[PDB]
Amino acid sequence: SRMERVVRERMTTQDVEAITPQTLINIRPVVAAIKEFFGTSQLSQFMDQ
Amino acid sequence: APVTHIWYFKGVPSRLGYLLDLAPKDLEKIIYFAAYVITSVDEEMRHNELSTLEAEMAVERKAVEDQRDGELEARAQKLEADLAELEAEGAKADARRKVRDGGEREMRQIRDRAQRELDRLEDIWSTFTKLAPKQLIVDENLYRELVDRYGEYFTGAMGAESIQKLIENFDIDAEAESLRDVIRNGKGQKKLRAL
Amino acid sequence: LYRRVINRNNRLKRLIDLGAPEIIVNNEKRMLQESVDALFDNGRRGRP
Amino acid sequence: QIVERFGFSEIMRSTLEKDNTVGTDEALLDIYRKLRPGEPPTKESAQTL
Amino acid sequence: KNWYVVHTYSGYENKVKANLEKRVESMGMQDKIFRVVVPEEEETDIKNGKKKVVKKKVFPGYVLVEIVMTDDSWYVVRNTPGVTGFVGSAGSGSKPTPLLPGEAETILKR
RNA sequence: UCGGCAGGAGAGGUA
DNA sequence: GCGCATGCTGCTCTTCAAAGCCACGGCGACTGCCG
DNA sequence: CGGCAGTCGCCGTCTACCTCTCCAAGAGCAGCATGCGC
Repeated sequence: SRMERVVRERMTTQDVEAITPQTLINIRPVVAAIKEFFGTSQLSQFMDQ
Repeated sequence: APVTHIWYFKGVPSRLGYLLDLAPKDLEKIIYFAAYVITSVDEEMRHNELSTLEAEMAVERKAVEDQRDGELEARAQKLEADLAELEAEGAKADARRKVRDGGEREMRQIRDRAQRELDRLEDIWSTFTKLAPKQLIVDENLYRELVDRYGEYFTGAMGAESIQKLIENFDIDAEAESLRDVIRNGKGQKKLRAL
Repeated sequence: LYRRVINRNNRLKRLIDLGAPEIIVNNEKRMLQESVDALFDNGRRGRP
Repeated sequence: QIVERFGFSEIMRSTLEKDNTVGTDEALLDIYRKLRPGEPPTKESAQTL
Repeated sequence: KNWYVVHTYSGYENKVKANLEKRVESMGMQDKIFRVVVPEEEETDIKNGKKKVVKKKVFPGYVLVEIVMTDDSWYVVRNTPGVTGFVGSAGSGSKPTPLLPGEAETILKR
C-alpha cells in the first residue's frame, strides 16, 4: 500500500512516452516492512534450544 | 515571543483561569491564536463621544434607506412602464405573472440587501457599546471593522502577550475583598465559586 | 526538544526582523508555543 | 416503509414518532454535522460520506 | 479569490513549485490555479568579485499561490508531494483567510 | 609519564 | 592519442500527516441542555 | 435563569534476580573516472 501510494503520486509528475513500469516502482518500503517484521517484533521470537 | 507555562494552564483546575476568571476553553482559544480579547477600554471617550457617533450612525442609516427607496422607485418605474407597454400582447398573461413574481422578488432583493446592511450597522454599534475588558471576541471580520472605524478607545490582541497585559493590569486587593464580600453574604453556588 | 525550540526561536527571530505579514508571524508564534509546551510536558495537550 | 416493517415492536414506533428529521437529505445533513464538526454541511458531501 | 499561502518543508520550495506547475495540467484543473510564486529576494553579496546571491527566500517555508478556492482547489494544493498545509486560518481552517491587498502588493513588488 | 570507559525498547524465565 | 562530457556510490542533513487504531474503579469539574 | 445529570479526563494498580536481540531513511550532492569522437 505504501509503494502504491508512492507510484500513484509520482505517476502525475512525470512526462508521458518516457514512463515505464521499472521507473514507477520503489522497493524500499516492502523490504523495510519485511526486515522490520522479521527483526524487532513481538511474535518472531528467539528460539530456545 | 513570550510563552505560557503548561503546568499553570493545563491543570485540574486551571490556576490561570481561576486567577483571571476565564473559562479554560476561552484561555485555550486566546493562547493558541484562535480568538481575540479586549485588554482595555477608554470609557471616558466612549462616554463623551457616544451621541456624536450615534448621530453619524443615524446618518448612514438614513442614507441607506434613501438609496433603497430611490432605486425601488426607479425599478417600479421601469416595471410599470414595460409591463403596461407589453402586457402579453401575443401570448398568455402567465408570463407577465411570472415576471410579476420576479418583480416582487426584485423588490425583496433590494429590500433584503438594505436589511443586511441595517444588520451590519446595528451589530457594529451594539458591540461598540458593550465592550468591557476580558471579553472574548471571535470573527476576524467584526474585530477588523471595530479597529478600523473605532480604532482608538479600545485595545486588544491575541496570544500570550495579551495575557501578560491582562495580568499586569490586575488588582489583587479589589478582587480579594470582592470575593470575601460575596462569601460573607451569599448562598447558592456563587459562594462555592468564591470559595 | 531543545533543538526544536532553538530552531523555532531562530526562525521566528529572522521572520520578525524582516517585515512579514501578521498571519505568518502568528503561525510561527503558535508553533513555538507548542514546541515549548511539548518540551515541558509532552502529551498533556494534543498528541505526543 | 419503516413503520410498515418495524411495527410489530413498540420501541421502533416510539423512536419513529420522535426523530423529527423526515427526509433523506436532511438526515444526511444530520449525520454530517455529527461526523464532521465545524465543516459546513453540503448535501453532496453528506451523500459521499 | 485572492492570493493565499501554503507551507512547504525547509528547502522544498522550488520542488513544490515545480510539482504544482506540473499538476496544474497533468491533473486536469487548468482553470483553478493561475500563478505560483515562491518569494525570493536577490541578496547583495560578493566574495572579492565572485558572486553568490544567496537564495534568501523572504518567507522560508511558504509559497504564496494565486488561486480560486472552492472544493478541489484545496485538495490539489494540499496533496502535492511537499506541501504541509494551507497556512492561514481562524481556528479551524474552514475557509483560509486571504492575504490583504496592501501586504500582498508590497510582497509582490519586492 | 604519555595513555585510559558504562543509554533506551522488546521477548522469555526463577523465587 | 588527447580532450571533454556525463554519471559512480559515500556522505550529509532534516523532519505535521494520515492512516493506523480499537481494563477498571474513583472522583470532580463542567457543560450543554432541557425545563 | 436555573438546576442537572451525564460525561469525560486524569489519577492508581508487589519486590529482587537471570538470559537474548535491535536502534532513520531518503534524496540530493559531491569530486572524480571512464568512454567516445576527430
